[PDB]
Amino acid sequence: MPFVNKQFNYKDPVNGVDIAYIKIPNAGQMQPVKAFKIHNKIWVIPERDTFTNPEEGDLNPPPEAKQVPVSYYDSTYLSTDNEKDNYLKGVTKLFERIYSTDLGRMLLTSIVRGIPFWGGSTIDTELKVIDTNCINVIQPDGSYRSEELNLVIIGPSADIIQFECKSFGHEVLNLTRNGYGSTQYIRFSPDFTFGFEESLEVDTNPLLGAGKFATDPAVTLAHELIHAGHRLYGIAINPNRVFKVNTNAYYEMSGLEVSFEELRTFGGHDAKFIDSLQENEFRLYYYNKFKDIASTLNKAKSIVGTTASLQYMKNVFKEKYLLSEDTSGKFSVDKLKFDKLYKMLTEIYTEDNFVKFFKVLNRKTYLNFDKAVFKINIVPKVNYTIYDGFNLRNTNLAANFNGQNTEINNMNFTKLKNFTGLFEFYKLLCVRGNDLCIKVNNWDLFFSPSEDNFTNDLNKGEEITSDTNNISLDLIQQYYLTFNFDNEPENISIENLSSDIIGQLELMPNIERFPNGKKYELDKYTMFHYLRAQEFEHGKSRIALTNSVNEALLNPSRVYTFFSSDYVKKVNKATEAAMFLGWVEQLVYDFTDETSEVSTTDKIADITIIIPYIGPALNIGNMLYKDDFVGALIFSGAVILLEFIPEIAIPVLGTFALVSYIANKVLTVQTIDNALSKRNEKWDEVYKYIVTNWLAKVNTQIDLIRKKMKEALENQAEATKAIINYQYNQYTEEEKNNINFNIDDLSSKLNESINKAMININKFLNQCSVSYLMNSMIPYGVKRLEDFDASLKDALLKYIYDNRGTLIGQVDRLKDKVNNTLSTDIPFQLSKYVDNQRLLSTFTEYIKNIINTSILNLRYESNHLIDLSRYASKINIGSKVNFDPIDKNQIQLFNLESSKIEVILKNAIVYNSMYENFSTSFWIRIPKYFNSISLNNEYTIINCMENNSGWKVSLNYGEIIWTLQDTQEIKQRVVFKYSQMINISDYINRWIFVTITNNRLNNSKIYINGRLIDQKPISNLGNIHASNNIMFKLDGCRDTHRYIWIKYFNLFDKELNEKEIKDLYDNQSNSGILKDFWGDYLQYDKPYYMLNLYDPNKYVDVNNVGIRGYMYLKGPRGSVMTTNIYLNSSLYRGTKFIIKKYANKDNIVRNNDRVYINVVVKNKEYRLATNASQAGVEKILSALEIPDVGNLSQVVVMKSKNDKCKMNLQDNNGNDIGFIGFHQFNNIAKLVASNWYNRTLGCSWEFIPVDDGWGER
Repeated sequence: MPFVNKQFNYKDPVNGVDIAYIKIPNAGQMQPVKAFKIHNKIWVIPERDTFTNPEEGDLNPPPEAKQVPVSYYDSTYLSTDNEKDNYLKGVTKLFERIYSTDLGRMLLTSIVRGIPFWGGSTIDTELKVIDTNCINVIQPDGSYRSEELNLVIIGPSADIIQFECKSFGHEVLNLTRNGYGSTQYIRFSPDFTFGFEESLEVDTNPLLGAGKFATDPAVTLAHELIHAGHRLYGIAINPNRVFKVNTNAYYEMSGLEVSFEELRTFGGHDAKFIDSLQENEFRLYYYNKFKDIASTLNKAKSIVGTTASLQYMKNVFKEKYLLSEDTSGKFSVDKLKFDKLYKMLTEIYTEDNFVKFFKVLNRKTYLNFDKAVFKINIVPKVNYTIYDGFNLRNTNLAANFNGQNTEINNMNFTKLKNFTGLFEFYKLLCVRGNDLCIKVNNWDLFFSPSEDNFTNDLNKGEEITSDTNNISLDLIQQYYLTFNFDNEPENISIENLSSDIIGQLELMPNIERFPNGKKYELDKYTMFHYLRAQEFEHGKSRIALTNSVNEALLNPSRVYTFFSSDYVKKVNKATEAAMFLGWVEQLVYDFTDETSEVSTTDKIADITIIIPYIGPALNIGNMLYKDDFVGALIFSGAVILLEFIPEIAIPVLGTFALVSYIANKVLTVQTIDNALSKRNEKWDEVYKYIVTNWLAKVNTQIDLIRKKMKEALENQAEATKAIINYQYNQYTEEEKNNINFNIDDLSSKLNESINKAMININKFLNQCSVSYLMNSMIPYGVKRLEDFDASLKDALLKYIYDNRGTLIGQVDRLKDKVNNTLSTDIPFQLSKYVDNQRLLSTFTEYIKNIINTSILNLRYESNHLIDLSRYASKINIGSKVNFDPIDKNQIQLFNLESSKIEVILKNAIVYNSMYENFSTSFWIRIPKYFNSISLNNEYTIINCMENNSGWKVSLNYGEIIWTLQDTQEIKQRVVFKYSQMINISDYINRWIFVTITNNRLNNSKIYINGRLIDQKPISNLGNIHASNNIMFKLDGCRDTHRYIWIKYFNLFDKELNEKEIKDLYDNQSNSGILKDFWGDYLQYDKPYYMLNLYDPNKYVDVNNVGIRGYMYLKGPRGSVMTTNIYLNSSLYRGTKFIIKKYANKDNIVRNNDRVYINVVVKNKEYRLATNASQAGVEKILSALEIPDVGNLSQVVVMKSKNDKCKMNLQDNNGNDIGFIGFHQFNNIAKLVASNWYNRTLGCSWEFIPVDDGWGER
């Protein structure tokens, strides 16, 4: 679109309308300079910054450098006609490019409409234009004319890449802050650009380049134009309002002059650093300023120095500030229109939205600091395009943003020297030992916000009355459709000003330069030391990779490597000339496998993938080991990754005060409705504050971790490439002619391997960030929210009880609403707080699982019993508690005073009404009741009540109980029925899945093996204390040989429906592993008896040893019975089965695991197979002798699908022989292998091991 009408040449003659010599305001002197008018209210001066500041007319480097990240100074720049024409053409092309996009179109239209206020008159009834907001052009016939404008594009200052915005103010009035606005001057250069590293856009565009990525100049120009949009409208935040950051720590930065204006113009995650209190304060402040502008407009009635009328300027300022006019003509600022305008200018007119519309690559956060400046020539169409930019279409450079890479598009970018050396503004770090000091660049350090920037109004008592109360691309499109474009201000003639307009630049607050070179003494090799050990210089000596950070930092040639020692040894070895190439693909493949290595244990649901090499790369957790890193991560979580621990201090939420009302049912129910609604907004506000703190601290630390991982991978790749090049260049010339070796292909394959590893790292770090957010921040806020909800519930119950006179009939319905709504929490939805798609996907993956969304998960990890849900810190296990060596998750409790675990949920997490909506579940094994003492001996195994209020899990003879108790001593129970007087042990000494759901409002339920069985109402119960401790002890058990086998203890917060209980039952049932009769894991090389389902009373025996005798079933099995104690059927005695491995998962069998079946007869082990007949529909199996089985095939597959342990038997040729059916025959005593059952049936068997819980000899 034609943003610039005429194409301008610097050699063109002056006209006095579009091209002329102009005199901008200044103090000392003003020699006229040529200017270029490209559109309304915008002017271009292709001259270096020397005349807008009389004190800063110098272009040489200053004696003292600046606190900016990158700067390069040139004296004879923009001094020649051709170079100035280059500058002008670049600016014109950049304006056209920005105007092409819709957001750019909106921004530029707003810039044109934003005429600064005419409030420089002492007289209140006179709109006098401020002289410093207008310039003096010069006609070709000597006369000079004063003209109004908004923005001027000036060249850069002594520092070329200090792109800044400057303005001329008034003596006492703050033009850019009181909403008046002022003329802005932009110091810019479309031929210089920065370079930023990338570590996040690897999932969408895997096949991207390496090295540095060049910033699109249109992005920086849009940044400056957004600054102009802020300042012309006067909503510019005070420069002294700096986002204060701590400095005293070594890992922090010595200082950043970061302002809320930078955050406002950046957008995205940086804009979320401003807490709701401060942004609401700014909105109210600038709303009052807009009201003041409206009041000034109302009482003006006059303008001096314009041939036009008053209403023209009135309308211009109205269209600017979006004021509302009434019939009388008075102006008022509507809150909705002003909120729309402020939203558009604050969180919509952001650089990130432009980048999303430019479809280019930028720096994700403001904390991403540049390192190099690049010379670019934007004039020719082949180097830059209006529609597409550096990424030229229909060629190589379009895909994967190659047009902005500094190694593939080197014909468009030229590197320039950096005056700001990387070790000039540094924050020195020393590790005491031979002190090891590295001058870490100040712009390569952690971002630590201060606590003062985060202020909350939560600790306040709102008075509840009867009349109280995201921006994706879609909302940007919505405002684009509603935006107004065809209305732009004209250029009216103001009366001639002075010949030289006196003016002075607005005095920015004197920035106290932070003290350079601040030494720190440490005792730990931080991340910076490791990354410094991982780099080198392009010399010519032996670049030998070493696994020691200490030795790497003491030698420039040696480079630290965190990869496996085998790869290090391979890359270091001397290579024969012929074997050069083979070693090249060997190292390429080994490097790719090392980088893409996602491995280690998966005994955690919070984080799906754990990447171990981050351990010895960035020294996360102050350890450099794979196993140590994974173990400490499981033990702690994302806490170890963060270096400084965020400290969120939620205040005690002010109790709502209920206004009393009389003789008004409608008002008194609207009061309760408004209390519930404002409770909803309070939940929203606390969640938002938590999210803001998280994004400020944890996310920034994690992002620095991502960038450092990218740098570590790059350094390893470059070290490998350099040693490969050294080996190539070390050979003889003839051999070099033989070997057509290339370095571009090696670089490309290594870079793609790095990209894949980066995808892995990004997923891992997103998982860790969401882990910390949901584990260590949300519960803290939810505690205060729920305590406030309980206090509010009590107060509302008092209110409704008091006002029952006018609410007869509707008491219970309001009681129902108050009870139901308050006992049910409000779920956490990240889509309402963070719009990052990657973090959102990680959050969705986190919340789709139930194990991680709990409050207590007793799991055994790395020789320690921990809670995967970080809701407790002190789990005090007793000395007389045992874990199964095969499965350490198994935990067994005895009848000892020290067979206990003290689960202490810290008082900073637990709220009072935690056990109102309470759900618990645990797998349990209750052994057979042996002695008569168990009769009427109700023993409690799980205790939560300390004295009188809580829960208490008790068990009776064949009866599982769930006992509750309130303060007033009322007790309600729920019962499961299973009879010990049954022949088969369906539940005795078996594995029982017991789930209890407690809805205090309606009912309490108990679920056994995922089935509803019984429920007794508990709505009559009183208050329940949320005790600090959970007691795991069989207190009240008189039997001295009674124990339980508990595992998988989970506490939830909601009422878990049938579907979720079934899903958790299936998940913890471990369907991928065979189970014995008791439900434990099935093993190898161990005795195991045999049981049958379709014929449960068959006693398996043998008739003869060898092929001459087949397996037998010797009638009844016998029964076990003790009077008035128990009645079952004896399970032991008979033949014995042993599982022998054929084709690791040691001592554990999984689905489709081929094994050898071993049958023990008379202290001798025999094989179970038969390949002698191959007739009928079955094979009469026999106890085969000696490993000379030979042609007979005993391979057995356990098809442990959804369930009954199937026993599929195949041949040595791979074809299936059949299942073990019963007999298909007359005399019922055999064991066969029949294919009929392959196509409840008889193909069902169980294995009984010697269990001490049975007690049968």
